[PDB]
Amino acid sequence: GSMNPPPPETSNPNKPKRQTNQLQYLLRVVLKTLWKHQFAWPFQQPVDAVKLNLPDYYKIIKTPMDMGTIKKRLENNYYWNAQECIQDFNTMFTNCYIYNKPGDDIVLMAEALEKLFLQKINELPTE
Ligand SMILES: CN1CC[C@H](C(=O)NC2CCCCC2)C[C@H](Cn2cc3c(=O)n(C)cc(-c4ccn(C)n4)c3n2)C1
Repeated sequence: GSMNPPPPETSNPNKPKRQTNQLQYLLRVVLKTLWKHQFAWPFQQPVDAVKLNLPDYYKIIKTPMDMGTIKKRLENNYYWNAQECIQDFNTMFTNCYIYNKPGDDIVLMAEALEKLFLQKINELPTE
């Protein structure tokens, strides 16, 4: 079985970064709400394809993303803008929908979290 890839970076000294009120909202409200949700745990860390015995995961998913990575990127001030962070959440959900089958429990958990995510993003503050 294949090894896991290196996880997505959560810091980079050469990548410019900043604080915006929208990024602060993403950490304090959006990530907090999803992180603490009962369906969060499959998404709280990179997929461990070795432990989960999913030898095809990283053959199929070439742009992995997870909320552990997002949480660290927010905490570490990795992002320049909110759109980068929203793209990471979209990538996470999309990967789940591509890899898994439409009836699977993981897909129903992703759908519930995505509905909550889209509600909280519609409330993003100006700036
Ligand atoms: C053949 N099967 C069918 C459906 C299975 C399914 O729906 N399992 C869920 C897992 C969550 C709890 C309820 C049951 C999933 C299999 C593989 N799989 C895909 C995954 C996925 O995309 N992510 C993001 C995370 C996990 C995962 C599972 C456990 N952790 C820590 N992370 C994961 N596992 C594939």
